[PDB]
Amino acid sequence: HHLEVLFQGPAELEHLAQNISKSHLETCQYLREELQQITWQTFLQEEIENYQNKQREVMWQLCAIKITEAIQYVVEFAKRIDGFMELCQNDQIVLLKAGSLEVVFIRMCRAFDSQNNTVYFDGKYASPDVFKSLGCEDFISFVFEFGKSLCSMHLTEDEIALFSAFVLMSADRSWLQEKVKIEKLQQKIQLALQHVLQKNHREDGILTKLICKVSTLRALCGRHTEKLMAFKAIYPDIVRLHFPPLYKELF
Ligand SMILES: CC(C)CCC[C@@H](C)[C@H]1CC[C@H]2[C@@H]3CC=C4C[C@@H](O)CC[C@]4(C)[C@H]3CC[C@]12C
Repeated sequence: HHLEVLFQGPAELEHLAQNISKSHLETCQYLREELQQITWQTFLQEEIENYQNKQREVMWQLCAIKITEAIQYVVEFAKRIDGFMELCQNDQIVLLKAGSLEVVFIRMCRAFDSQNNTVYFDGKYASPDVFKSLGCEDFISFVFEFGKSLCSMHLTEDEIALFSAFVLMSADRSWLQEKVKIEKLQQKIQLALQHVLQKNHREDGILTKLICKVSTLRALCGRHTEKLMAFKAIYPDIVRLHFPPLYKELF
């Protein structure tokens, strides 16, 4: 009893860390190790040429399909975050609309080869050149730069899990009803994230460097929306008839 009391604090942090870490583990398609083992499998020059030969709307539709697949996993992750299912549906939707793609871009660092500037896409590791047909060179550059930036931190799976849960449970999203409840949940997550970070590298104070990225994510995801809207303006029927419904619902 007395021992249990002496441990209650750190125990709680560890319990929350382990819970989120498990949820992350169980909602990623591949193990970190599996992705790392195949970074050499880049697209062949002919394959790259084939993607570049695709028409803008074709490449867009493909990217939307693949993003949506990743988002599905993120939705499963969200469902497992304690507190998330207790929120009103309105807030669950607001949080997912804003944060699902943020988590996708965080998860990207696991499937990103920083040394070679490539990302796991459609079966193999893709350089920026693979995405030329989108007509979004600056955005693609931004994505890969973010990949490199986040990779530079050498985040563990648990760190990614907790950081993902942190940006998802953001109390400052527009239009939230239960801001105070969400804020309290995020605070608890931040403490567990800090707990997990200084367990590996008390060499620095990277928590702030991590939270610094929070702003970049928002900008990156903001750009994605802006571009999707411009694309939709030009190809309304492609979006209506050929884009994944979940993607349309979210964005
Ligand atoms: C204008 C928009 C649609 C262009 C988006 C193009 C690129 C950046 C998108 C298309 C498909 C996306 C990938 C789809 C699936 C995954 C698997 C997930 O476990 C980590 C992120 C990762 C690897 C995504 C990273 C970003 C990605 C490669």
